[PDB]
Amino acid sequence: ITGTSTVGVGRGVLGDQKNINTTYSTYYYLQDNTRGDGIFTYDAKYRTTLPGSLWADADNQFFASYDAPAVDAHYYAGVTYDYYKNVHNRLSYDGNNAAIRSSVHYSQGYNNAFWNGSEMVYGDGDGQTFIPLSGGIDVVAHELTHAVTDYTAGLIYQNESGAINEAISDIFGTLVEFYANKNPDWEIGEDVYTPGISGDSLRSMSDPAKYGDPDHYSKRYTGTQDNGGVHINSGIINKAAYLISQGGTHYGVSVVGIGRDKLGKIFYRALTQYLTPTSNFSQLRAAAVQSATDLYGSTSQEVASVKQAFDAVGVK
Ligand SMILES: [Ca+2]
Ligand SMILES: [Ca+2]
Ligand SMILES: [Ca+2]
Ligand SMILES: [Cl-]
Ligand SMILES: [Cl-]
Ligand SMILES: [Cl-]
Ligand SMILES: [Cl-]
Ligand SMILES: [Cl-]
Ligand SMILES: [Cl-]
Ligand SMILES: [Cl-]
Ligand SMILES: [Cl-]
Ligand SMILES: [Zn+2]
Repeated sequence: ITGTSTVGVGRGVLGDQKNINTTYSTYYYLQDNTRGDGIFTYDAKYRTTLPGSLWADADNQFFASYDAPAVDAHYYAGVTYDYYKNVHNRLSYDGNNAAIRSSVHYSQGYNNAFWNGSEMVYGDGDGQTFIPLSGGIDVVAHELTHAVTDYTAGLIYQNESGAINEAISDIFGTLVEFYANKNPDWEIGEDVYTPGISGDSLRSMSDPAKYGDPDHYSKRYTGTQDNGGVHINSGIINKAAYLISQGGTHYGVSVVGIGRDKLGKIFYRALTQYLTPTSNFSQLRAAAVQSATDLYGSTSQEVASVKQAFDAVGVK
């Protein structure tokens, strides 16, 4: 909507207060004009029609329970936009400042979130498995990263290419979480998963096998569930990424960590310059070796650690 740029205040799903960029024209809208062509957050109103209504508010204060998921979808989209722009000089998902749209209150008791090819969509959870899924900066960033992958590598959502697609989303979800720096970790979805159980999460990057995901190529899933296991076999790549950043010895193979920034640079470069729609894990390893060679040189520690991390997870 055409209007003037304002600044509202609200509370997110985890009860924290934050400022949101809004747009005023009779009502105050969840339209952030300060980032690219805009960040727009919508109310799906417990239905499944998308995007639903551009979120409107009478007074620019967003402290109602109903408001909280919209607040976090809006705010965390902004944080993720800032990560891509400040850290990787990428302007929105398409690199040309595309508008970023999100819908909250999607369906009733919907325990999930997704990128639908055009926008982010967030369930409220049923209240036991999940609370509103936009509550998780790692979740928001995971979903927006699917948009980045769409416009870049274009990794097909099935089998190895699909597990790469997933891992990139978990990788950058986590690196966004670290960038925002509120109790960040190498787990996925902890802020919104199982409110009655502490310390669990949906997936683990540091130890995928904690939730039954493989941490070695030998353990890859080859059935048909989950599009050939895209959220399962992502464990192999997430563990490689974790190793590259943090270091560690995994089935006897020792990896010297090179830190998060370098992880991010290497996988961003691979994503945007070397991966293709049909890339497999072996192709990821080479892309990641080339990206590191490009950035740090053939004989660098960074290249050596990329290779160690892929050896450790059984990917040659
Ligand atoms: Ca209000
Ligand atoms: Ca996390
Ligand atoms: Ca929990
Ligand atoms: Cl919050
Ligand atoms: Cl997903
Ligand atoms: Cl934050
Ligand atoms: Cl398990
Ligand atoms: Cl399934
Ligand atoms: Cl650390
Ligand atoms: Cl770092
Ligand atoms: Cl190699
Ligand atoms: Zn995903």
